[PDB]
Amino acid sequence: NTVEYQKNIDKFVNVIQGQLMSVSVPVNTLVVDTLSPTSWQASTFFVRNGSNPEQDPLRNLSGQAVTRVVGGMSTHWTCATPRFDREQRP
Amino acid sequence: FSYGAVQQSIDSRLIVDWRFFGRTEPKEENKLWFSDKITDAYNMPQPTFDFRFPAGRTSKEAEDMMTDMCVMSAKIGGFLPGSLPQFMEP
Amino acid sequence: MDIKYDVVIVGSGPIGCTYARELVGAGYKVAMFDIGEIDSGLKIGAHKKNTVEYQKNIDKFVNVIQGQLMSVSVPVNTLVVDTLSPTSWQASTFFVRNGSNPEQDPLRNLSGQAVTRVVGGMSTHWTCATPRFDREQRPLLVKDDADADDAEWDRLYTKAESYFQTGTDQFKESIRHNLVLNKLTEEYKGQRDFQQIPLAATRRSPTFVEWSSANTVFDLQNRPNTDAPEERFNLFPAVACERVVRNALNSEIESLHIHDLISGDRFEIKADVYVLTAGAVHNTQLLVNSGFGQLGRPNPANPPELLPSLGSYITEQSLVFCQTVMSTELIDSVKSDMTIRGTPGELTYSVTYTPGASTNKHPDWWNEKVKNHMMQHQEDPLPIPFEDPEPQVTTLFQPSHPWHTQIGRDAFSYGAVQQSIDSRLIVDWRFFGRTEPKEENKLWFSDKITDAYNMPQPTFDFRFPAGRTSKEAEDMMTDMCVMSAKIGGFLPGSLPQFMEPGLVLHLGGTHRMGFDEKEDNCCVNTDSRVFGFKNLFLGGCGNIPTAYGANPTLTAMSLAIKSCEYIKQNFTPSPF
Amino acid sequence: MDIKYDVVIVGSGPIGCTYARELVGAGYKVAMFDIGEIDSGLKIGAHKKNTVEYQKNIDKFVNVIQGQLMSVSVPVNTLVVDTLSPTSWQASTFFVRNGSNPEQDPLRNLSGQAVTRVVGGMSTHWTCATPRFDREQRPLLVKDDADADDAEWDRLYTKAESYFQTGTDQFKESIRHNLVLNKLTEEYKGQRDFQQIPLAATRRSPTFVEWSSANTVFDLQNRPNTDAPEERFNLFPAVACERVVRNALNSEIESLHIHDLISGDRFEIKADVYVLTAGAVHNTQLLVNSGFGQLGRPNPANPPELLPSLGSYITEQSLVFCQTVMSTELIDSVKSDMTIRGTPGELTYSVTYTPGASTNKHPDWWNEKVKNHMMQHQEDPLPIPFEDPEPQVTTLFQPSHPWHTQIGRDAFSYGAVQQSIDSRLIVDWRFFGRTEPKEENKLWFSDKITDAYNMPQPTFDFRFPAGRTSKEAEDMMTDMCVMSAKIGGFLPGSLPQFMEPGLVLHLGGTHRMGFDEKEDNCCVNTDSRVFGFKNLFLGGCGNIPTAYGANPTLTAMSLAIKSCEYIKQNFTPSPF
Ligand SMILES: *Cc1cc2c(cc1C)Nc1c([nH]c(=O)[nH]c1=O)N2C[C@H](O)[C@H](O)[C@H](O)COP(=O)(O)OP(=O)(O)OC[C@H]1O[C@@H](n2cnc3c(N)ncnc32)[C@H](O)[C@@H]1O
Ligand SMILES: *Cc1cc2c(cc1C)Nc1c([nH]c(=O)[nH]c1=O)N2C[C@H](O)[C@H](O)[C@H](O)COP(=O)(O)OP(=O)(O)OC[C@H]1O[C@@H](n2cnc3c(N)ncnc32)[C@H](O)[C@@H]1O
Ligand SMILES: *Cc1cc2c(cc1C)Nc1c([nH]c(=O)[nH]c1=O)N2C[C@H](O)[C@H](O)[C@H](O)COP(=O)(O)OP(=O)(O)OC[C@H]1O[C@@H](n2cnc3c(N)ncnc32)[C@H](O)[C@@H]1O
Ligand SMILES: OC[C@H]1O[C@H](O)[C@H](F)[C@@H](O)[C@H]1O
Ligand SMILES: OC[C@H]1O[C@H](O)[C@H](F)[C@@H](O)[C@H]1O
Repeated sequence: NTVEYQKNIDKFVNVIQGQLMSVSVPVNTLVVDTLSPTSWQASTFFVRNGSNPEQDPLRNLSGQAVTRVVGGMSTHWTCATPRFDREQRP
Repeated sequence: FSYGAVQQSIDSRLIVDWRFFGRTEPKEENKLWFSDKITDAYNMPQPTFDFRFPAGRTSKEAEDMMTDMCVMSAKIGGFLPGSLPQFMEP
Repeated sequence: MDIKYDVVIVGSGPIGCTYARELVGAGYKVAMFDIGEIDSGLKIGAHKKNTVEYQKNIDKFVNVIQGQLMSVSVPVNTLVVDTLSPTSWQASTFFVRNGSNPEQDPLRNLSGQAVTRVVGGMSTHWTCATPRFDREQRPLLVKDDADADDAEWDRLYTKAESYFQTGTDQFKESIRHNLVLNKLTEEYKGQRDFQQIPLAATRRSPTFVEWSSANTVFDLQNRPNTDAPEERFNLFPAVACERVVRNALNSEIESLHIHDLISGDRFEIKADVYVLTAGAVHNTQLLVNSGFGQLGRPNPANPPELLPSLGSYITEQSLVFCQTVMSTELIDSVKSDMTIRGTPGELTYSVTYTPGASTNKHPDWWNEKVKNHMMQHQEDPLPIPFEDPEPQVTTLFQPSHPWHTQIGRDAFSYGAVQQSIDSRLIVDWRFFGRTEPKEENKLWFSDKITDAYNMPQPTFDFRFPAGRTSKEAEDMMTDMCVMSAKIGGFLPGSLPQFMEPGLVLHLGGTHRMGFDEKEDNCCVNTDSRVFGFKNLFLGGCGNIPTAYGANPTLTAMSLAIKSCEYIKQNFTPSPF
Repeated sequence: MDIKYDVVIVGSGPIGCTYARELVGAGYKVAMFDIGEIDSGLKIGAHKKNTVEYQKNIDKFVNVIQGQLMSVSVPVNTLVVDTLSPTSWQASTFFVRNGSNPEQDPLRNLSGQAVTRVVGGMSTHWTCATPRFDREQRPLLVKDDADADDAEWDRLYTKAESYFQTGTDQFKESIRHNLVLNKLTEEYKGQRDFQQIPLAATRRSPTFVEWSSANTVFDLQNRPNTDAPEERFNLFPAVACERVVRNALNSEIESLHIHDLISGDRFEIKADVYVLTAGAVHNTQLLVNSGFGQLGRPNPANPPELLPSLGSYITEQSLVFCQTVMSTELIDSVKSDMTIRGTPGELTYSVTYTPGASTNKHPDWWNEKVKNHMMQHQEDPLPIPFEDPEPQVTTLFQPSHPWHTQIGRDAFSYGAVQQSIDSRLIVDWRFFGRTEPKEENKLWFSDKITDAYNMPQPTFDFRFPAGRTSKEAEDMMTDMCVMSAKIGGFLPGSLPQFMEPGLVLHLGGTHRMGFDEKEDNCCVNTDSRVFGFKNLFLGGCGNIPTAYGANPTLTAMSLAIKSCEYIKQNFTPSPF
């Protein structure tokens, strides 16, 4: 709800991304084998960069994230508010 | 909440997005749990997921849902290269 | 090299080779020239995928295809690179760089169109799918008599299928192939028919297929030789054919002008009969360089003298593509006859079936393969044997689904190939649309710009026609989405998409056939003879004047067979 | 195929072919087997880049290279794909998929190592750089007499250069080549020397180079033939050589076991002399499959019986790469002798020079080329002619810069090629480091896992050594940054980087040479004879036991020449 974001709405994705903090990131196993020989080089895929060694990467909700700001996720959300029909509703 | 570098090539007036959202059967085995050793950024038990989309109706519906988006979106225009039909990160 | 031949053939692709097979066989003294060189091994013009190594590493063959597809027309590049160092030489304009074609509008191109200049042409790398066209896609050879027209095509297609060794059962023993084929049959029960793609190929073993090519049609060995002591054939590679010379009457060709690329020398060659099978693009180039049609940017106020339809009414097919990952239901079905006891990896583990058990869903051969894989590779989570061949499935074009389809695993992959997902789970989907011929869709050649061989540069002016062509193309995409979903979800990175215009390499109608030059807007008659000329014949997919979706080569060959009938009936071979 | 030959050679690459040239020539009855097939045209084993089409489209040749580099050892993939549809079959583990090697640690691999199985081996696609090694990079052939050692290498290298037709002036008439060469000479005045890369090649015209290959060394035609009526040679492609058979003494080989890949049959072949030139990887594979060294994961507590250094002390070079965009100063220098009057595109426009003018910075030939380009292409903003050949520049390895360098434009590009920036402005930079031999750096072969030819799967255990190897590699990167800057800024998308370990394909020391098996930790003597064996010889870069930075093939050939001296002095050819 700023005049600037509604004149440049293509930029708002960046606001959303900057307050979605991933819930559970598995241990990374990407091979980087083009480091210079002088650089410190891992022998294992050890727990690095806030990854969660408990998480199976194949049984995750990798895209799950949280927002810690006053107003929560409603400071960035799409504002769609449908009712549930009987079939979806407790 | 765009999911890729946004297109500049094609006029924005021509672009329409399609998001279809499936329902997921509740199953006991699909879990959110918290580590007794690992902690998050606020020194609280680290969240860990053990999740797969259920077999059966959840999965059949999800794939029928993809097909439905293909069929319906075609009534309005062809896919935008770089935003082809896809499932998003769980 | 002689002065004088009975017949000269320009190009050694499978269509050139149809002409050689027929005319060498009928006793003519034949010379064939190709701009490209012999580079397929000792079998000249053969398929490059017929090595033991490529069939053990088929994922690498895409690189062979890419290394001999040379783009037809590349527009001027306008990409901004603004991170050069300040010291580097930096353009002020987007000037004509790197062999781009300044005549080409980037928005009306067939960017994916490419050519192959090697002995055997494109048949040294092609997929080998050879469907017949049904009536709806096919030009008439007989007017006003459909059963007679049908009979003639059946005669010609039967012969063409023998020359190519087309068959429909080389993949019958593949689990994956049958898995897919049977699922689709069952889902479209009473609506559509599925079968193996007709493939020009002979299986040599469970792990090796001898894919057909130009060599299969005609082995391209110089004659006479021991096997053919009364035949006369010479193949001259690395010779660029530049021009056919018209007499003043425009009733006969008098010579073929050639440039020997090794010596640099230019010559002329005399023959009774001239046959141009240089490809849909390069036939048209040679003709335009010879005074047929119009050179340069089209100018409707300056009408061409000869063959005014040349280069117009061009067609190229729309192509949609995706891959899928086999469904869990389908995979579990492969092993539905197995009784499993114990835990894989253990001494007690047992996978069994009964050979003949009435309630078995699969043949014993299939259950044997599955049992053995599962017991011999108890670390592998899939029931499909490692060397199981790929599916080769189609539902052929029909009025209700007016596209051709090829479902399986094509060597010509379009992205870095996936290593993450097991290859046994992957199935490719290609659906091919038909394109209405329209006068305004053109291939033309620059009067100023030249290509790598110093010939007039090819330029496209093409858009998919509005109307049925476009409606069908988009219905075709939807159809692939709907059908592919019956087998499994899309493979991330191979999502449904249209391919670059012309990547498909099914260009037609650049020198099209018809009964009457004026009424049918065409260049050659149903014997493939150029109107007005006694002794000039065109062969190839440029001859096809209709909107077709199936792969055109078998059709083009069938037309060349008919052309060769005319030649044999109208020209006498020299004495030996 | 006969029962019995004088000499059998395993592999048809340029090292196999050195053995054939020497021994066929000396009158031996020779059989040569290759696992791969003839696929280079009628000149068997020749360079695939010697077609008119590839030299008109050299940007496409990378695809030919890629299509015959088959990775040696691919670790198990662990990429997460979590956007599959819920219906697709989805793995629970990262299981052994798609021909990966479960023995391979992904963090101690030569991931870029690959092999080529075609007649002529890697010499059908290689760059053709053939530098000599200076003393610092080179194994001793004479102990305790440096001038004598120098003399012997010079004798052998001179011969090897003739077999390959090495020269240093094929690019002397290139503006770009000279532009670069001269600038570097001037900037490192009195510090370093620059020259043309020595290249195994003969220029045939201003636009065509006949690149050397195995065919150049030996034409690979079966003999006797008309040209060589008293020679005896047979080449058997599509034959996998599996094992050499040792006698019980471990003093002689008694047969070579082979698998004919077309028939599927296995045979044995008897010869007086056995030569293995299968490549640095596959020589070691064949040996290990024959009871030399140790099969399986290394086990220092179970010492091998024979050749305990086999597969250890392996070396592979570090490789750094970038491209640049020619500086504005350099480009303007090309045309510094021209007087320009008027505006390009106009009737008055004039570019002139004086042919001999004392103050001219360039030779008349150069100024003629530049004047003509500028007047004939007044729409082009550059002074460099379109068909100007690429630079081919080096400063060879010296103690003060202990790397080899190649500056110009290599066919083996490493990314989608740029179309945006004019190709005339682009120069590539490759700097090649030397790697200390260390016992712990290993190539070994699985006792369980097999490759595509049912042979023990190759597995690497490699890291660049700490110490000098690593310090030098990083100084080498810095050196490329510093030197390349003298010519122009980096090309976006080709920024300075180390390449994937082993992409360089300069693997050495897998069956290394020395004077004494124990003291020098080696497998073959300075005649390339396997210790203890009367009639088994190894050829190839696996023989090289030192840390070298220059391209190894000419060195390996020089060693094979010396090996063939021994063979000629110690074995009598059968009667004809
Ligand atoms: C991010 C996002 C979210 C939604 C949409 C799209 C985008 C990209 N679109 C959308 C949504 N929902 C709809 O119904 N329709 C739409 O079109 N989005 C989801 C929606 O945004 C959420 O469902 C909604 O906010 C949930 O409300 P809530 O239950 O109030 O929860 P919040 O996460 O918003 O706020 C919680 C709040 O608590 C704080 N916090 C977290 N942990 C603690 C602890 N330990 N102590 C104290 N406070 C805590 C957070 O900081 C947060 O502010
Ligand atoms: C590349 C490709 C092509 C096909 C398939 C897939 C791939 C990736 N798959 C395929 C095809 N067609 C089918 O029916 N089904 C399949 O599954 N492909 C198309 C097919 O490959 C072509 O339709 C067929 O070869 C055409 O045959 P042709 O008319 O004989 O033409 P070619 O292009 O093969 O050969 C022409 C020949 O002429 C030479 N040439 C060109 N210009 C000149 C000049 N001026 N002088 C002398 N010679 C010339 C070429 O060098 C070439 O060899
Ligand atoms: C691919 C590559 C290679 C080189 C350059 C660049 C490119 C991209 N550039 C280059 C090289 N070397 C130089 O000195 N300077 C250059 O500028 N390249 C390396 C060079 O290409 C190799 O060093 C050289 O060929 C090695 O020669 P060789 O020892 O003869 O080995 P090859 O690998 O060429 O040939 C071996 C041969 O044996 C066959 N084979 C393999 N295993 C078997 C079995 N079991 N039985 C039978 N035959 C077997 C292969 O098929 C192969 O043909
Ligand atoms: O990708 C282009 C190719 O796709 C498939 O292999 C077809 F069979 C070919 O005919 C060609 O269209
Ligand atoms: O990229 C790998 C290649 O780079 C260059 O062409 C070298 F000359 C080759 O020897 C090889 O190392």
